[PDB]
Amino acid sequence: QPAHLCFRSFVEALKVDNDLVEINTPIDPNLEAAAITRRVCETNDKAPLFNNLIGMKNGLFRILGAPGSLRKSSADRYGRLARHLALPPTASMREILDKMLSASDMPPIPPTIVPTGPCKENSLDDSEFDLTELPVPLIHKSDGGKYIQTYGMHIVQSPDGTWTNWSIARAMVHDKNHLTGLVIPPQHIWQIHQMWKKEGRSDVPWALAFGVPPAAIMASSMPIPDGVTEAGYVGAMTGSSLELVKCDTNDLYVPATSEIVLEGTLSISETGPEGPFGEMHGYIFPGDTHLGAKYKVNRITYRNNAIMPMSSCGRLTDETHTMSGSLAAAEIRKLCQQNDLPITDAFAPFESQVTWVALRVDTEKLRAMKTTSEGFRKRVGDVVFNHKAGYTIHRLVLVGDDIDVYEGKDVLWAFSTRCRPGMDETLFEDVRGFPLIPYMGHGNGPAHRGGKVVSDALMPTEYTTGRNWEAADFNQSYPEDLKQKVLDNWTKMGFSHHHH
Amino acid sequence: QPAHLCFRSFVEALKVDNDLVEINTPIDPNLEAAAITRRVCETNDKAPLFNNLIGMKNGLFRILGAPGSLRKSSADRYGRLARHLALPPTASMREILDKMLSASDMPPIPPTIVPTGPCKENSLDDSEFDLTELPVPLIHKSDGGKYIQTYGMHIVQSPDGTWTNWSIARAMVHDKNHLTGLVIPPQHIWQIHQMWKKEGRSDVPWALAFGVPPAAIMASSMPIPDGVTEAGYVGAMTGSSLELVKCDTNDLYVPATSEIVLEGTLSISETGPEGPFGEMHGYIFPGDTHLGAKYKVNRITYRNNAIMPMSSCGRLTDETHTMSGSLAAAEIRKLCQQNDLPITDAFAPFESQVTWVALRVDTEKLRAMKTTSEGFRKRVGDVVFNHKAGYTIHRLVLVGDDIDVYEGKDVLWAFSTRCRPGMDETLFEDVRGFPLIPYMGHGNGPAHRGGKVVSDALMPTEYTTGRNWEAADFNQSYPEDLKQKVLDNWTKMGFSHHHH
Ligand SMILES: Cc1cc2c3c(c1C)C(C)(C)C[C@@H](O)N3c1c(nc(O)[nH]c1=O)N2C[C@H](O)[C@H](O)[C@H](O)COP(=O)(O)O
Ligand SMILES: Cc1cc2c3c(c1C)C(C)(C)C[C@@H](O)N3c1c(nc(O)[nH]c1=O)N2C[C@H](O)[C@H](O)[C@H](O)COP(=O)(O)O
Ligand SMILES: O=C(O)c1cc2ccccc2[nH]1
Ligand SMILES: O=C(O)c1cc2ccccc2[nH]1
Ligand SMILES: O=C(O)c1cc2ccccc2[nH]1
Ligand SMILES: O=C(O)c1cc2ccccc2[nH]1
Ligand SMILES: [K+]
Ligand SMILES: [K+]
Ligand SMILES: [K+]
Ligand SMILES: [K+]
Ligand SMILES: [Mn+2]
Ligand SMILES: [Mn+2]
Repeated sequence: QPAHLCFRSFVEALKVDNDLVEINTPIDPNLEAAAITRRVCETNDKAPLFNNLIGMKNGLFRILGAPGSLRKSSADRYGRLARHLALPPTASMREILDKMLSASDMPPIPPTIVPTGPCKENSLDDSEFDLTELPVPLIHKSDGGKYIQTYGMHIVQSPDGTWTNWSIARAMVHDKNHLTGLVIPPQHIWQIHQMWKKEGRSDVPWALAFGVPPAAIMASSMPIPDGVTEAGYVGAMTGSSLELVKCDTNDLYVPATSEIVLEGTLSISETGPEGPFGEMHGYIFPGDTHLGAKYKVNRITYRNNAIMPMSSCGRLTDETHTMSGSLAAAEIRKLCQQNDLPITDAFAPFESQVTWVALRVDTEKLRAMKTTSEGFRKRVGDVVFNHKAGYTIHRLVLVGDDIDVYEGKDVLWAFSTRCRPGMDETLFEDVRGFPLIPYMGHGNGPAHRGGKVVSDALMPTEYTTGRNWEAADFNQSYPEDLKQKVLDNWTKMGFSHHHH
Repeated sequence: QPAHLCFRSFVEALKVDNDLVEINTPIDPNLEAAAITRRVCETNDKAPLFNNLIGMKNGLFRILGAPGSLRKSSADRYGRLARHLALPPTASMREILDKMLSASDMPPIPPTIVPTGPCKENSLDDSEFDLTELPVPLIHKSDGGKYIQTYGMHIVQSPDGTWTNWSIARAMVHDKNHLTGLVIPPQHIWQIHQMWKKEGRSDVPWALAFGVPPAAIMASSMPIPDGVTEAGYVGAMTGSSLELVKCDTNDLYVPATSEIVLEGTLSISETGPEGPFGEMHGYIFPGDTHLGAKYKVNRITYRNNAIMPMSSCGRLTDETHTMSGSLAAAEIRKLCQQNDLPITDAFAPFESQVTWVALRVDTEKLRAMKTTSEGFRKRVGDVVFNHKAGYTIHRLVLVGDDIDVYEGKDVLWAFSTRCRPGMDETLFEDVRGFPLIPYMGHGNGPAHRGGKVVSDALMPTEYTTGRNWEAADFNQSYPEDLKQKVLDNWTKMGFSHHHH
């Protein structure tokens, strides 16, 4: 089964790429697995596969850390992401994002129901498992629980059956048969939860599948539109209908090759302690005391020799940055284009802790609009910051065609030299804010509102007659024939490989 | 003569450090020398010494490019700067800046007049030189002239004789015996020029010395206070009185070992075309048509086999960033401390194109002030943006004690996650602005006023009870004994030198 369609095959692919370290000696899920993984993420090292996890019993479980993190080399920097999607390991960010957007104007390919799959190789009922007895990791030393759920997909369906959402949202063990987790607006798990709470008749049927098809975990991390069933979007993107099996205790469907499946309910009435957690922006606030949603687990099914993927998230660079940030940027690019805004590219610079998105403007089209910075800033901000795809993003940086938004150095150069603080910016105080950013939830103002800005790093003539500068760099301030001579004589003169 | 006190010795020191490439084949001053130098600066390669410059006659001149640029290795990244100052090549930025500030509370050591020096080995009078006939570089293809002056020091003295200023300001060849250059407020060359213009009796006696003592070119690049003679500050910093010789045609004094000396006058009445020039922020605006100050050259003296240093400035990283940015930051640190502000460190992040300064706060002292963000931001901005040392800086970022301001990644992390746009900032529109920044001089607003901001990246409890987070990183989210175990077993498990 191909790597992008089967997590077990994906692990093999990383091994074959020389992008995996198999640790076969005992490793403690209390901090040690996550510490190794954190070190991997901070240094762009190989993904760790913990085959011998202290507390693993009867097949539950091994851990794969850093499933979507960066490789050291520039040439295959995003190779782990490419392996989620059947792309060459040398794929660029543009190509990865374009793959993730490709299904947006294709007919969905709905999933195929099959009678069984590897996820049914083992089962534990309501009398046979205890979630406190599994080797669930403590990921950061001040975390408020053991975060079993950092890289599985929650499966919930609208009461009317018409929309089945797949998404990543964190969750930790509360007791032997419950989790608590984040379920917050405007996220689709929250939107669907609210539909069940308004109906008021029952708890939400739920499943959480770990080690799902890599192409599915990518879509689970992306803000595809309201009402769109991720399974059919992944089908269209991949050209293949995903094979799903029914849950044993409810009528939801899970990927046939899921490593581990939890089946149960997301309560419409109960809460319990959740967090704190070392989060995507790089912080934990020890002792924060929040209430979260509460999930009841009724059944576990799993593959022989099941593998749990884990994101040891925090400071750069991990799945929260590579997947949640980039995929939000991708959706923002499309949103802007669908609102007739002349945006070619979008990326959330890692340097911004994926709190900014840089928007590359087609300045030929901008000139034909005969508009101004103030007007255009407002239009862009209104589109993005009033939409769910803009939720996590607090600063939009508008740049002209010379800037490669996938290159953070160039975004920072343009921002720092082309956007006059105050005058070239528009603040947005009456939009939803992202409380996880420290300056929001732990800051001076409302946790849930405002704190957003459009920063215009377009220069004035980019609105009118065209770019009126050349860069003072090697590329732009010397003619072609001189540049090539300098390069050709570089090592001869006594100065100092692409793959590496 | 030691490297920090003699430019010729400094060149030898770079050779001995394996930090020099001697090019002995012909190189064109029309773009080629500068293109090589630009490539060096963009890649942190060895400094180029052009020993065979097309158009060099009768000893004028060789070129040293990239005299104050970065080395590739982390361990001796700032080694070329350290060689300006008798510091070990492994010196940190903090140590370099502390050396440059050390003379601020020492008695000056005035210079020593000697009867002759190497700068008198050759001379050309008013009938023997033509500045258009020298191998003056064209540094960027759209420059409005050949910029002879990118790394020499202008010498001007107050009418009353009490203050002799040394500073870098650019200048280009206007004709056989004149230069034009930037002379702009609030710079000390401008302040002194204004004193002569108010007296109204004569043009300003002037000299321009190239290849001066490295410790002197450092001070020439730093905004030491009004009225302070750089020569005596350099004397105090180095512990040695600098040896100066009198000019032949005026009563100014130049360093005895200067490579090349121009003697003449800076007009109090005349101007001529100046620029455009590929500038520190990374841009040139071809055809800009500005008038600049006009200098008349009456005499040239020079060393046998004279070497002209050259800065091929523009995009990262060159002397404008390493010296002008960092040295402004240093002065800002001191200014803040002298205004009883609890600042420990200051640095202009290269990522900001040295338009930001990050200010590290002693948050114990901040807490004892019992103040608020709004108040403290205003106080810091008022001190810095109303002073000459703040001229070139448009954004101040306040950070707490956990941030190393010499590490741009960490400044960017703190800015992006701890400063809420708008609410945690104060804009300053009624302060002098730096017109060279594109968003100022080529932007939407007044070229010379405003566009400044204090961005407070202190978190709320940093004002009150203390930091209330831990970072979600390897360093902070795992105990010491676990971290050391992970490091000790890193290569054993199968994961991947300080000098490299
Ligand atoms: C890739 C990735 C994404 C997310 C998360 C993580 C990873 C690895 C955690 C490590 C578990 C950390 C956690 O903070 N986390 C997370 C989360 N969204 C939430 O509502 N709640 C969460 O706790 N997203 C983001 C969401 O996955 C996306 O916003 C997605 O768009 C949602 O899907 P949908 O609502 O659009 O269907
Ligand atoms: C290191 C360095 C500094 C400067 C410059 C360069 C280098 C290499 C050029 C490559 C020549 C580019 C040019 O834009 N340039 C420059 C300049 N200051 C100006 O007024 N005008 C200039 O044209 N400074 C900055 C000044 O040297 C400092 O601001 C110093 O503080 C001034 O001395 P003072 O007025 O404080 O005595
Ligand atoms: O736990 C975290 O890092 C985190 C929570 C969250 C909520 C929404 C979007 C992205 C998210 N990331
Ligand atoms: O409701 C609030 O006051 C609040 C929510 C929240 C979520 C994450 C971090 C900090 C937060 N503060
Ligand atoms: O030419 C340039 O890069 C430049 C001009 C200038 C004026 C003042 C301060 C720094 C400066 N740099
Ligand atoms: O006076 C002005 O309009 C102006 C001055 C200046 C200096 C450098 C760059 C652009 C500029 N514009
Ligand atoms: K999703
Ligand atoms: K702008
Ligand atoms: K100076
Ligand atoms: K703040
Ligand atoms: Mn969805
Ligand atoms: Mn001065």
